[PDB]
Amino acid sequence: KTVQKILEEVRILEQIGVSHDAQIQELSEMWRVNQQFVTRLQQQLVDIRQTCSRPCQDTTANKISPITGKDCQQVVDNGGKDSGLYYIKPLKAKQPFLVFCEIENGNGWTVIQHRHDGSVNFTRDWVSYREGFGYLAPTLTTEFWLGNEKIHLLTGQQAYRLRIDLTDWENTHRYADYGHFKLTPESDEYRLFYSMYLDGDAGNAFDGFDFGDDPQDKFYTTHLGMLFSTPERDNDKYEGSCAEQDGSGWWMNRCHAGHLNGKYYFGGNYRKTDVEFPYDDGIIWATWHDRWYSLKMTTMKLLPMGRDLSGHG
Amino acid sequence: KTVQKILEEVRILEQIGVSHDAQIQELSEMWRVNQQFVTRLQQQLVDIRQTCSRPCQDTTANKISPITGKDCQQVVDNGGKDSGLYYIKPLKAKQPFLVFCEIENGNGWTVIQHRHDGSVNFTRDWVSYREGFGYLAPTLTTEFWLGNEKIHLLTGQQAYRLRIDLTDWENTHRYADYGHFKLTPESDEYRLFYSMYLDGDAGNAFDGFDFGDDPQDKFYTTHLGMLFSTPERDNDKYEGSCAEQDGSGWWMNRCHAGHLNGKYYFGGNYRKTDVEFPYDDGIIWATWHDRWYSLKMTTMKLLPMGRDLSGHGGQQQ
Amino acid sequence: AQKEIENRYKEVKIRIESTVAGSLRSMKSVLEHLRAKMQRMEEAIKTQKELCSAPCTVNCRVPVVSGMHCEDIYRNGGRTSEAYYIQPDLFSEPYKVFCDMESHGGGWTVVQNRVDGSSNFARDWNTYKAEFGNIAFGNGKSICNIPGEYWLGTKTVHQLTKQHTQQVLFDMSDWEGSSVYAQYASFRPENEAQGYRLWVEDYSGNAGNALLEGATQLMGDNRTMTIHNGMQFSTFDRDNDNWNPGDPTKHCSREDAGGWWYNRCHAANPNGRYYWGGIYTKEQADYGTDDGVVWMNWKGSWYSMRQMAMKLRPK
Amino acid sequence: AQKEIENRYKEVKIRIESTVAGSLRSMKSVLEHLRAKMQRMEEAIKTQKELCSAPCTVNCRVPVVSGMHCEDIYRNGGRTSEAYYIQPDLFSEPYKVFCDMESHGGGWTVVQNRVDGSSNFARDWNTYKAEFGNIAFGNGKSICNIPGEYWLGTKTVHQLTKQHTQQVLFDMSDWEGSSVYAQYASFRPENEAQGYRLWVEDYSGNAGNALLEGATQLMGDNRTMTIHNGMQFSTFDRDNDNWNPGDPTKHCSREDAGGWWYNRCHAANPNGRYYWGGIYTKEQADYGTDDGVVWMNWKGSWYSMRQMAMKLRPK
Amino acid sequence: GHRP
Amino acid sequence: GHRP
Amino acid sequence: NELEVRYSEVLRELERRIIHLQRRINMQLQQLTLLQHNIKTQVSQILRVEVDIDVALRACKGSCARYLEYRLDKEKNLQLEKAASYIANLKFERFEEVV
Amino acid sequence: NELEVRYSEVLRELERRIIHLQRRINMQLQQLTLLQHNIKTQVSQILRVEVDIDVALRACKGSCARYLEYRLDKEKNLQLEKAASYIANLKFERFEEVV
Ligand SMILES: *[C@@H]1O[C@H](CO)[C@@H](O[C@H]2O[C@H](CO)[C@@H](O)[C@H](O)[C@H]2NC(C)=O)[C@H](O)[C@H]1NC(C)=O
Ligand SMILES: CC(=O)N[C@@H]1[C@@H](O)[C@H](O)[C@@H](CO)O[C@@H]1O
Ligand SMILES: CC(=O)N[C@@H]1[C@@H](O)[C@H](O)[C@@H](CO)O[C@@H]1O
Ligand SMILES: CC(=O)N[C@@H]1[C@@H](O)[C@H](O)[C@@H](CO)O[C@@H]1O
Ligand SMILES: *[C@@H]1O[C@H](CO)[C@@H](O)[C@H](O)[C@H]1NC(C)=O
Ligand SMILES: OC[C@H]1O[C@H](O)[C@@H](O)[C@@H](O)[C@@H]1O
Ligand SMILES: [Ca+2]
Ligand SMILES: [Ca+2]
Ligand SMILES: [Ca+2]
Ligand SMILES: [Ca+2]
Repeated sequence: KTVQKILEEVRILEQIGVSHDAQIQELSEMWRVNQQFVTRLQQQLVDIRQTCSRPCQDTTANKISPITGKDCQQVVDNGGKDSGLYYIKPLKAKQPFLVFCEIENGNGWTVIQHRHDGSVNFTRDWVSYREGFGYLAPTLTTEFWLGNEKIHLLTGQQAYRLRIDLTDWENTHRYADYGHFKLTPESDEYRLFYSMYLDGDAGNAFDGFDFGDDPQDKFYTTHLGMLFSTPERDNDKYEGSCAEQDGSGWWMNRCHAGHLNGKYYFGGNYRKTDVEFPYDDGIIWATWHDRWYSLKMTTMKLLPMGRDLSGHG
Repeated sequence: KTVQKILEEVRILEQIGVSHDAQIQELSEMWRVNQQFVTRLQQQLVDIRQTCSRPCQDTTANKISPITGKDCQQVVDNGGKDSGLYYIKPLKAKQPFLVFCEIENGNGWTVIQHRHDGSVNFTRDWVSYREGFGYLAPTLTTEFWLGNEKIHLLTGQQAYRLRIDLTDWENTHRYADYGHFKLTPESDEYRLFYSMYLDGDAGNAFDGFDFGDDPQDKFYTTHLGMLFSTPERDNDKYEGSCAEQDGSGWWMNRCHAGHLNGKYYFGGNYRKTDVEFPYDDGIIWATWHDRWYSLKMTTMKLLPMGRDLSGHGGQQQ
Repeated sequence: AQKEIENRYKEVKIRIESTVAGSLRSMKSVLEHLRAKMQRMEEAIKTQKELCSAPCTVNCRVPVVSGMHCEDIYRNGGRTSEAYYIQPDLFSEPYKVFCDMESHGGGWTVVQNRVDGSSNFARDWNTYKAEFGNIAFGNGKSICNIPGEYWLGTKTVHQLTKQHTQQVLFDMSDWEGSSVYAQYASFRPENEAQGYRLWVEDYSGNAGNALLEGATQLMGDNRTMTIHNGMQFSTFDRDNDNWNPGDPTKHCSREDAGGWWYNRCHAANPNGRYYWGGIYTKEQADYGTDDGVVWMNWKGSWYSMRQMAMKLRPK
Repeated sequence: AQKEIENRYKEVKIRIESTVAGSLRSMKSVLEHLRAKMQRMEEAIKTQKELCSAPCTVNCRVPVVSGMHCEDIYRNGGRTSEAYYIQPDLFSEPYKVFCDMESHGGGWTVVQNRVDGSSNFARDWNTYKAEFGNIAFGNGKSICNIPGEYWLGTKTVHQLTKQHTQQVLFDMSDWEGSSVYAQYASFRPENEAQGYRLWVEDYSGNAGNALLEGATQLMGDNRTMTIHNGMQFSTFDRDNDNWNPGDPTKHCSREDAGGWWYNRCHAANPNGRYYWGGIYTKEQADYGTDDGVVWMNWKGSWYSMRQMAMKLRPK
Repeated sequence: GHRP
Repeated sequence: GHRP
Repeated sequence: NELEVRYSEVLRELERRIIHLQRRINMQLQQLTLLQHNIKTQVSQILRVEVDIDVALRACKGSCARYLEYRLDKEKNLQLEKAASYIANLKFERFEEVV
Repeated sequence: NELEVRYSEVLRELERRIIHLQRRINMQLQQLTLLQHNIKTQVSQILRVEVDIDVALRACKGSCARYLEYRLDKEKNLQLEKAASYIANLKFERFEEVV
């Protein structure tokens, strides 16, 4: 009972000390594996850290061709094959600019304006209209106004044929053409000018359109010769500001027969329902729809007068 | 340390046990030895039982001769050589008796009385004096009185010469003789009788002795013919009892001139100093010493008258 | 005989259990616990590794309006803050840059910008000179008005100020809805040959003149050695700091994780590690230093801004 | 286990220290004591043996007075008690006998007498017939008045009573100053041819009619078988008792150590072993019987008289 | 003492 | 952060 | 002197087996004192990578097609650290052992 | 059992040594019992003999020239003889003594 346990207890601590010495070997192995783990993980860091150093690719910027020219045509004349963004430098242009070139059967249509989904507020000031605003992209599904100054430089460089492509909500595409299109320098505001309506199944809304509401409709809506006006700069032939009424710079006369910078009303055609007041600001082109039918798409492209079926009559 | 002690303890308990196994043997040895001791004593017991079964030897009785006779003389005549005790059977004697025989130059002196050291009270009654008393032995150094009846039978058988041997304290031995000595039968008391004073350098105290105190001394002290008297039987010729006065049976007359049965006074001679009264009881024999000188030794022997002396008478012309 | 063995057993029974037994608990718990922390980490890295099979891309459109500076863009109608194209040098192509048209009057050309650790700033000298990062991300439509993390190249910045001195403005925001400024009326760095040495002037704002005053919370020479003004740019692989010019061990850029006008290190440290949540500890820092988007003059050394940016403007 | 041992060992140290070393010790003492007892005895024997080189002797004189009986001696002046010579038969020599002249009127011829174990009484038939022992010892002077131990021969006793019937008288004394008597008015034994058969008559005294009444302390046949009257003399070598006349194992004389008128043994047993001090036990008796100078009617069976004697007288 |  |  | 020394052996050869078993239980202490500090460092190293990886992955938001995201917290780690760090009781021992 | 073997067997080596002390004690009480019955019948014999001798020696007074006198003594021996026998604790005899 005395030295009886004094021999057995030994068997215990002399035993526990082997179980106590079994877990120690068990830990050093568990810890050793961890040192490995931490290392195999200290490298994965050095790896992922490198793989994640590269920035994103600016695809849009990656689709801006290196080709150039006086305008989009010269661009095609220099290798331009597909429609997209390119830098062009008109003659007196001091700094080449980005523009969207539309390339057809070998033609460099240099886009001036485009309407697409009323996502760009076109109610901008003068300086804003002369500098440009809106967005350019690789597909022309963005809205913008290149800029009055550029447009001036571009057009006063050669003889350009302006084309207007309108599109209704039923998705119909008609067009209008104007030769020798151009704008006078900011000196004389940015007056509109062209030789004549060259052709088009969209109707000459520029020379004017009769409405029957007054005696001088075709005169009250003739854009030819009209200066450029914007919300804060009335240059129209109307006591008030047609620019401020419709809220969007444009060549205003006794207002308009063709307004492509008007407010973008979604759906078929906006109306004067519940007459809050007249105002037919919307994107219209009389000769193809009442002044109460804002168009879905719009584009004003320029092409050197010296091109196409010029000799085919 | 118990676990360690429960051991030493056992180392010890083993050592002990073993010794106990030795001590146990030491006891069996001890027992066997003893059991042998008991045997040895068993034997000694039977041995001693035997050795101590015999009785003392009665030497005195062993010195009593087988020889006999009418008297001590016949005894000598039958082989008796040395002086001692013998049985003798006088004629009319109905039962032989023991007596001390003194044997000289071929003579059988048969002793009747003897005084030796006053160790035997002689103041005895009649029957006591007729039967006898005192002690006998192989040497005659014992006192006694054979017996009046025997003495009678013995003396009336033949003619006997009585001899008296006295001895003083200076150790002198004189003697007196009387012929035909005898005593009458108890019928006539035990009267004294003899023919005459045969001889002797001791003096005839029997026929009487003059004292000068009275006119008839030799008559007042003549024993011849005197009857026997004892303290309780006055047969003397005296108003009183000379027997009772001296206190000892004897042939009293007007008392005595010769009294051998008197009181035994040690030392030279007794006296009447500081006169308490007369009384001269002592052992005296006037004709050889004042009645106030008790003798040291005494003996009254008998011998057949038909014996003694010599002669040489030649023819002559 | 009954004590020592069954007495020292009442203490040898203290090691084995009461002590040495309750230890192999955490000992074994921690280790299996760590094998977990690492099990779910080797997963994270191996997962994103996958998701990175394809790089990211910004397909956003491009503003028609443009100019030399962003200021120029503002003057031209660009009034929204978003990615624009500018061309300050006519002999150099136009480049995308993020314009801040709202803060302090707009016209601010963002030269550096932190806002989520979306870009690594621990880049070499060549990289910091050329530029790196994303100017902006697609807002969903296709207008890049969501600023990203980038460092318009130092060389561009240099040319920007060489053409004509600029004014810089630092906009930082903590992880708690607070925001401070710090602009210098004059900003200009010398050419590369001179390590693009920084040169600012005239502080003002509420963040703290960290550039030419050093971290005010430091005293004496300690303070002065955190002044960035007049310092040279230093990077991962190019020590130009004022810290033991001979000892290559004393590299303010190695520790502090960014290319910056380190001077015996710093008071301000945009371009540093983007710690999440603001506070971080010396224990977490890769080199135990105060690396991180620091601006001591405002939150001290151990707080990483949630937003930090450098902006340039002319006059 | 341990205590299992502490138990076993416990109960052993006991036995070994007590139960054994105890018996062991107080045994070597008894054995040792016994030995010394034997030596004291062996020496006491060697001493007596040595002093028996020469027999004893009585040189005492002989009384002049004599007669047939002691009674006769008394009538002749023999008045002192001492050794005398008598001659009851004129055709037989006179023999020494001890006369008691003092007790009950004197004239008593002692025929048997105990007073010190000075004589062996375990004697054969021839010896008891002839006589044995010492009549008397020298008183110092030369007078044999100191009675000794003896048995005047039975044959003499017989002749004594044949001549003319006697009266017997037993005088006994205990070892305590007390003394009783027991005499029968008529005593007479038949001749040898008849085993000297005893014949007493008319008890009286204070010792107890042991002879013709047996030991009164016995009842029924037990009593009657201790009556000596009419019995025959039996000795060491001659069984004539009334105890199993055929079985030689039933010998009242062998056990009881004396020649006596044993009848299926006894009530009275003078002639028996002379035990010193009176009391003796069955354990001491040579045959476990009541041998010894017994007179049951007075002191029972286990007490040996200090003095016992048989005396005869005529009328 | 008697006997058995 | 400055340096020692 | 029989079982006496035989027993006196099973004691000295048990007075050592205890001092021997003391060694092990003292050796496992030095070991556990280390295993304790190693876990103290590994636990530190692991936390470092934890944050480096955190900072790194965030770099991918601006570099990969799809952006992950990463967690971070737990004190059950900043506690079980100081726990296993203080159980340094793997230092106890005995000075009497010495001759 | 490295160190349980010796011990426990040295323990079953004590009993093999103590349980014998038993078989030994038993023998000791075998002899002690018999030695008891002998003292029993020697104290009796010697006693008888002594009286037989006291009785005989006394006989010599009337047989030998010189007589001494044997003197008995104490019965104190009968007391002692009594323990020696009465103390019969000797019977005692266990059983597990055997196998
Ligand atoms: C189109 O842009 C104009 C801003 O140029 C927005 O109109 C603000 O301008 C109105 C026109 O002058 C004013 O009447 C408002 O006071 C002014 N509002 C504010 C808050 O400044 C107009 O909302 C824009 N249209 C759309 C569809 O966004
Ligand atoms: C009744 C009686 O007195 N007779 C006795 C008896 O008592 C005794 O037990 C026996 C012993 O031997 O002797 C006699 O038989
Ligand atoms: C002990 C007792 O007093 N009884 C006695 C017995 O001893 C004896 O043996 C028997 C006669 O044979 O008589 C009685 O039975
Ligand atoms: C001015 C000064 O006291 N020097 C500081 C010191 O306080 C600080 O502890 C040390 C560690 O960062 O840096 C500097 O040496
Ligand atoms: C002598 O004997 C008688 C008896 O007969 C007695 O009276 C007297 O006392 C005796 N004398 C002495 C001295 O004993
Ligand atoms: O120089 C003094 C010295 O004091 C302590 O030991 C620590 O703070 C060191 O870092 C410091 O260098
Ligand atoms: Ca007007
Ligand atoms: Ca007279
Ligand atoms: Ca340095
Ligand atoms: Ca018989």
